[PDB]
Amino acid sequence: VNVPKTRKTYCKGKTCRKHTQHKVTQYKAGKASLFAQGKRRYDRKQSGFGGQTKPVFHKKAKTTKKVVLRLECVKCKTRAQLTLKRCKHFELGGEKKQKGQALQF
Amino acid sequence: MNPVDHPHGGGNHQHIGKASTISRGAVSGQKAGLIAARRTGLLRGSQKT
Amino acid sequence: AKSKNHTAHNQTRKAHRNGIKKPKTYKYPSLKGVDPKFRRNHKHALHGTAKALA
RNA sequence: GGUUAUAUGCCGCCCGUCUUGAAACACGGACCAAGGAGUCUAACGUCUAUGCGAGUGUUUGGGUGUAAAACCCAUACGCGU
RNA sequence: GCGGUUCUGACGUGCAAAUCGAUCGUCGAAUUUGGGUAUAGGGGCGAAAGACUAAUCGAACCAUCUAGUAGCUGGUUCCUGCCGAAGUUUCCCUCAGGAUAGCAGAAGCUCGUAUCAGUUUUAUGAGGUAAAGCGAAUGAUUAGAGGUUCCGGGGUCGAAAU
RNA sequence: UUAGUGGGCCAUUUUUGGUAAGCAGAACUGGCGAUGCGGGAUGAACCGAACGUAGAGUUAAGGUGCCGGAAUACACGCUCAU
RNA sequence: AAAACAUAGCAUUGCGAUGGUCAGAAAGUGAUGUUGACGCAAUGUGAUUUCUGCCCAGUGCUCUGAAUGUCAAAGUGAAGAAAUUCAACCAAGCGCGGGUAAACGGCGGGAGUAACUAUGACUCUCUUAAGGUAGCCAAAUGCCUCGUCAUCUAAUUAGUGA
RNA sequence: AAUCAGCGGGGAAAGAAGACCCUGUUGAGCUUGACUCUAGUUUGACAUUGUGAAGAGACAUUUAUAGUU
RNA sequence: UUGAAGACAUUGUCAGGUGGGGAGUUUGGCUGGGGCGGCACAUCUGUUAAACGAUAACGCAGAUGUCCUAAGGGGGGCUCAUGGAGAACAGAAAUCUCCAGUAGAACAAAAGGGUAAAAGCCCCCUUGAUUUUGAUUUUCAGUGUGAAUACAAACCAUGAAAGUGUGGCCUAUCGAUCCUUUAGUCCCUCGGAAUUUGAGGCUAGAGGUGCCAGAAAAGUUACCACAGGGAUAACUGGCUUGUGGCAGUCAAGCGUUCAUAGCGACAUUGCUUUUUGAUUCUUCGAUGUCGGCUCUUCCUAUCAUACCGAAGCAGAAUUCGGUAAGCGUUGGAUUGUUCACCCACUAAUAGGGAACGUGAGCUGGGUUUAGACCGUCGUGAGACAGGUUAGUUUUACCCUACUGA
Ligand SMILES: C[C@@H]1C[C@@H]([C@H](O)CC2CC(=O)NC(=O)C2)C(=O)[C@@H](C)C1
Ligand SMILES: [K+]
Ligand SMILES: [K+]
Ligand SMILES: [K+]
Ligand SMILES: [K+]
Ligand SMILES: [K+]
Ligand SMILES: [K+]
Ligand SMILES: [K+]
Ligand SMILES: [K+]
Ligand SMILES: [K+]
Ligand SMILES: [K+]
Ligand SMILES: [K+]
Ligand SMILES: [K+]
Ligand SMILES: [K+]
Ligand SMILES: [K+]
Ligand SMILES: [K+]
Ligand SMILES: [K+]
Ligand SMILES: [K+]
Ligand SMILES: [K+]
Ligand SMILES: [K+]
Ligand SMILES: [K+]
Ligand SMILES: [K+]
Ligand SMILES: [K+]
Ligand SMILES: [K+]
Ligand SMILES: [K+]
Ligand SMILES: [K+]
Ligand SMILES: [K+]
Ligand SMILES: [K+]
Ligand SMILES: [K+]
Ligand SMILES: [K+]
Ligand SMILES: [K+]
Ligand SMILES: [K+]
Ligand SMILES: [K+]
Ligand SMILES: [K+]
Ligand SMILES: [K+]
Ligand SMILES: [Mg+2]
Ligand SMILES: [Mg+2]
Ligand SMILES: [Mg+2]
Ligand SMILES: [Mg+2]
Ligand SMILES: [Mg+2]
Ligand SMILES: [Mg+2]
Ligand SMILES: [Mg+2]
Ligand SMILES: [Mg+2]
Ligand SMILES: [Mg+2]
Ligand SMILES: [Mg+2]
Ligand SMILES: [Mg+2]
Ligand SMILES: [Mg+2]
Ligand SMILES: [Mg+2]
Ligand SMILES: [Mg+2]
Ligand SMILES: [Mg+2]
Ligand SMILES: [Mg+2]
Ligand SMILES: [Mg+2]
Ligand SMILES: [Mg+2]
Ligand SMILES: [Mg+2]
Ligand SMILES: [Mg+2]
Ligand SMILES: [Mg+2]
Ligand SMILES: [Mg+2]
Ligand SMILES: [Mg+2]
Ligand SMILES: [Mg+2]
Ligand SMILES: [Mg+2]
Ligand SMILES: [Mg+2]
Ligand SMILES: [Mg+2]
Ligand SMILES: [Mg+2]
Ligand SMILES: [Mg+2]
Ligand SMILES: [Mg+2]
Ligand SMILES: [Mg+2]
Ligand SMILES: [Mg+2]
Ligand SMILES: [Mg+2]
Ligand SMILES: [Mg+2]
Ligand SMILES: [Mg+2]
Ligand SMILES: [Mg+2]
Ligand SMILES: [Mg+2]
Ligand SMILES: [Mg+2]
Ligand SMILES: [Mg+2]
Ligand SMILES: [Mg+2]
Ligand SMILES: [Mg+2]
Ligand SMILES: [Mg+2]
Ligand SMILES: [Mg+2]
Ligand SMILES: [Mg+2]
Ligand SMILES: [Mg+2]
Ligand SMILES: [Mg+2]
Ligand SMILES: [Mg+2]
Ligand SMILES: [Mg+2]
Ligand SMILES: [Mg+2]
Ligand SMILES: [Mg+2]
Ligand SMILES: [Mg+2]
Ligand SMILES: [Mg+2]
Ligand SMILES: [Mg+2]
Ligand SMILES: [Mg+2]
Ligand SMILES: [Mg+2]
Ligand SMILES: [Mg+2]
Ligand SMILES: [Mg+2]
Ligand SMILES: [Mg+2]
Ligand SMILES: [Mg+2]
Ligand SMILES: [Mg+2]
Ligand SMILES: [Mg+2]
Ligand SMILES: [Mg+2]
Ligand SMILES: [Mg+2]
Ligand SMILES: [Mg+2]
Ligand SMILES: [Mg+2]
Ligand SMILES: [Mg+2]
Ligand SMILES: [Mg+2]
Ligand SMILES: [Mg+2]
Ligand SMILES: [Mg+2]
Ligand SMILES: [Mg+2]
Ligand SMILES: [Mg+2]
Ligand SMILES: [Mg+2]
Ligand SMILES: [Mg+2]
Ligand SMILES: [Mg+2]
Ligand SMILES: [Mg+2]
Ligand SMILES: [Zn+2]
Repeated sequence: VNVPKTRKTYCKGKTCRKHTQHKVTQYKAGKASLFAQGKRRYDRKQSGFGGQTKPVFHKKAKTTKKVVLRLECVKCKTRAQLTLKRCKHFELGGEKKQKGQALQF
Repeated sequence: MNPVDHPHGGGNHQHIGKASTISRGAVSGQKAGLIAARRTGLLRGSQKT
Repeated sequence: AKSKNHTAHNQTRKAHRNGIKKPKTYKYPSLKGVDPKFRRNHKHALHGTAKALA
């Protein structure tokens, strides 16, 4: 799937509340902090004897992730997120489809 | 012997079943066979330096 | 071992013991799912009729 | 007329159990006595009775006593408002 | 003396929780054996059978934790009266089990001939099963008949010929 | 508000798999399970009919040679099987 | 009670004591050891005779082998008010590379080709390391199978030889 | 009626809550390239821990800088 | 005291590696037993399905874990499959033209439905595939998830406009709690008081659980254990009779000639329970599990013997058939065998049943516990309806039956 690098869509920002132009990127998770309370608790639980104290997932099934778009408004800089359906190939501002061309050998 | 008694024990034929060469870093109960062997098999030649 | 999978045998007999009750009707049903634009006005209309029979 | 034993006519498989289905060629039971299995507690739901009622609950404790009883009680605290 | 092959003998509620008879292996050593002594339970000891470790061994015995847990088996003690089921729904490492809804009892409460009803009638909808159809669409299928190839092919003239 | 239950099974009709099955699986109803009683010799489910204790009458389904309560009844035919 | 175990014989492995193998909760602690390679420890095979093929890709074991892959804690540097963050450095091990089958083990398939046909010494091929050598065989190892031939018998799923 | 010696057809005779098989969210003996650990062992760091040298390398193609490993 | 050794080593603490030697644990489910296989486990289309809805089976034929900035949204113009007749090279098939053409095309992907100045084809403009939360339909407990429907309040797109548009013409295309992470408010909290970092909250997403309402998980046991199961396999028995076995009917042919002496194709009706399946009703607090030996009795579908009919019956030998189960039906080699096979005798060497008769009647060769060897398989423990060798066969004195007393 191919989606354009810009998109005019609604902006929730209090100085907009109207359709504005947005830059479109893909969302990437973010580095897990060592001081997030869950990480600190896990570290305490894992210390000492007793081995692995929490489940470890093994039974992977999916071969895709949902794509999320980060839309940044070009006026106010407010951001929004949009989830696409599952897909195997994703590109952002790819070359558009030409109709009615000879498929080369 | 039976498995309870020796690493080599057991089996529906008598056989070792894993390499008989054992690491120098193996622990008591594992060091049976040829410990830390540089080579094995019939020595074709003279052993003198 | 294998067992029975499904049947509705005996289910209508069970249903008819405490009968199949028709759902019971009121003057004044809920205005629930009625168009909000209509409802919003209708409040204002009913307000005025009170302030008039007074 | 009752009771009881017997006779006669007709009828009447061995109980208990699990089970769709037991008289079963399913299981327990030779016999008899005595023992032998839904209890108490903490905290709760519905319902009912009783007291008092925007309150209610004396019993931690104190007072008293014919002494583990009965009788009396301040401040809190609990639940409710 | 030590052993324990065969009879698959006796016996098999025994003489005996391993015996008896005959037959048999070995009989100067890797021999047999008394006493002393060492090795102790995930331990010992093993010319190795998971053998032996006090009639206990693929982990002894004793006490305790311990009335260990059991979706599994068995049992569960007086009388009469009235009402009276389910084996189905959904979810569950669910399929010999639960939760859930249903069916059932009890307690009633608000009223008092309604609102009702495993029923008919009248009116008015919906339905694509039974039947039917295939000289109607799709698909299958028997037979001739007529017609046509600016072309399919066998027969034979035919320069070649729509 | 709370119990039990959450193995079902059979018959008629509709019905799938299967050569078929007292086989496996569905549909609607009635049953058995939970239920005795009269009948079908016998039998969970068929037919009749559902049950307080008694008396009398009448019947259901099934019967009336004898066993066995009830016509070796009446009537028209058919049938003789080493 | 045996064809199993042991056995002599054979072969391999480790170790020169600051040691190998093994013990202990620990120890100014132990076994081997009153020992010292013709020894102690760990394995395999199983008298003599005769022989003991090929494969180091895998798993293992092993190496004064390359290094700049991976790479802990402490330490170091930078940023920051600091908690901290980031980086560089970075032991052994892993990875990379060599050795080793009396280490665990492995030892396939197709096509063509000789002057009767047949067969294929010979040749070409595919294949994950290599492609079963010497021998031996319907063997206590062969499904098909009571294999085929011979012998043994009147007759043999038996026996023996092939 | 009451019975004696025999006998092994039957009592699906007796002996043991089937060892086979399945089920149980019941085990245990054993194995491994299962999950999770662990004695031991090995490697580094700090401590035990004091006192001296000398070279050879690294840090802001050769070759000079000052400090620090 | 004397040698060695020396700030190394040793010892202590922490860190990385190694570590079935050892410890603990796990090693789904459904299922015509279980296992192997499959997925009927989350789903979608058509049919089964009995014309409302619901509806099973490891029923039938198929599909899903995607794909798309257009293949989404709006508007415009146009018309498809196919066939016919024409046009240099050009032919069955190239491109152009006319006529016919109810969809026989296309619409991402299964199948069904839907669609013609369109929902198809081409072109133009776009981001309604957006924001805020509620209601509703399906599945249903009337929970969740998914999917979908109609509005509201905004902001937009398109179009002259009415309108249409909250992703894909409709019916599938997917995911809790905890944790992490992002967006939003730049808001609440850090509880002696402040500021700034950090952490924690509130609202909306993503990271995934396919066993799809969502454990973190490998084997073996013939050394085996326990709770149970006839809810479930391995005998008999029962239902069934495909398969096996036996018998009919028809008569095209065969039989020198001649359908039927004897046979008999294509068809087709049955019987039997001496085959083997199918099933799972009985038995898992146990009905002793192959074969032989012994012994009795029964069936007849008759091998022999008696008496007969028929013949392609001259005789002799034989063949087909009837009444017949009265009477017999064997000795051996090999194999545990059942079965088979051969030698031989014979009047004849028929077939079967009785819990696949018969183990408190035997035996124990086979099978089928524990020992052991081999081969193949397996890294291994171990497996083998493969071969091989060794492996405790218990009790009657009761009742009946029977034999005698
Ligand atoms: C696989 C990863 C983790 C997983 C999840 O946090 C696992 C948890 C779930 C839970 O409630 N308790 C636990 O202890 C484990 C999740 O959400 C995924 C998207 C991302
Ligand atoms: K072994
Ligand atoms: K089941
Ligand atoms: K079922
Ligand atoms: K009397
Ligand atoms: K029972
Ligand atoms: K029994
Ligand atoms: K141990
Ligand atoms: K003892
Ligand atoms: K123990
Ligand atoms: K259960
Ligand atoms: K019609
Ligand atoms: K038609
Ligand atoms: K209930
Ligand atoms: K329930
Ligand atoms: K009844
Ligand atoms: K009856
Ligand atoms: K009646
Ligand atoms: K009689
Ligand atoms: K060896
Ligand atoms: K190799
Ligand atoms: K190697
Ligand atoms: K054990
Ligand atoms: K030191
Ligand atoms: K360690
Ligand atoms: K280990
Ligand atoms: K099966
Ligand atoms: K829903
Ligand atoms: K599940
Ligand atoms: K296990
Ligand atoms: K048949
Ligand atoms: K059975
Ligand atoms: K049984
Ligand atoms: K004879
Ligand atoms: K023996
Ligand atoms: Mg800590
Ligand atoms: Mg730790
Ligand atoms: Mg072991
Ligand atoms: Mg063995
Ligand atoms: Mg090993
Ligand atoms: Mg059920
Ligand atoms: Mg099902
Ligand atoms: Mg009298
Ligand atoms: Mg009677
Ligand atoms: Mg039963
Ligand atoms: Mg009973
Ligand atoms: Mg019976
Ligand atoms: Mg029982
Ligand atoms: Mg008894
Ligand atoms: Mg008793
Ligand atoms: Mg008593
Ligand atoms: Mg003796
Ligand atoms: Mg004996
Ligand atoms: Mg005796
Ligand atoms: Mg053994
Ligand atoms: Mg108890
Ligand atoms: Mg107990
Ligand atoms: Mg009643
Ligand atoms: Mg679950
Ligand atoms: Mg039960
Ligand atoms: Mg139709
Ligand atoms: Mg239909
Ligand atoms: Mg029809
Ligand atoms: Mg309950
Ligand atoms: Mg259930
Ligand atoms: Mg149940
Ligand atoms: Mg059944
Ligand atoms: Mg019942
Ligand atoms: Mg009758
Ligand atoms: Mg009479
Ligand atoms: Mg012996
Ligand atoms: Mg030996
Ligand atoms: Mg030798
Ligand atoms: Mg570090
Ligand atoms: Mg290194
Ligand atoms: Mg092997
Ligand atoms: Mg050869
Ligand atoms: Mg051979
Ligand atoms: Mg052989
Ligand atoms: Mg031979
Ligand atoms: Mg012989
Ligand atoms: Mg032979
Ligand atoms: Mg008897
Ligand atoms: Mg006797
Ligand atoms: Mg049992
Ligand atoms: Mg077993
Ligand atoms: Mg379960
Ligand atoms: Mg265990
Ligand atoms: Mg283990
Ligand atoms: Mg299962
Ligand atoms: Mg479901
Ligand atoms: Mg319908
Ligand atoms: Mg479209
Ligand atoms: Mg709902
Ligand atoms: Mg869905
Ligand atoms: Mg504070
Ligand atoms: Mg689920
Ligand atoms: Mg059964
Ligand atoms: Mg019994
Ligand atoms: Mg018995
Ligand atoms: Mg018996
Ligand atoms: Mg006859
Ligand atoms: Mg039979
Ligand atoms: Mg028998
Ligand atoms: Mg016996
Ligand atoms: Mg027998
Ligand atoms: Mg017997
Ligand atoms: Mg035997
Ligand atoms: Mg054995
Ligand atoms: Mg006597
Ligand atoms: Zn903005």
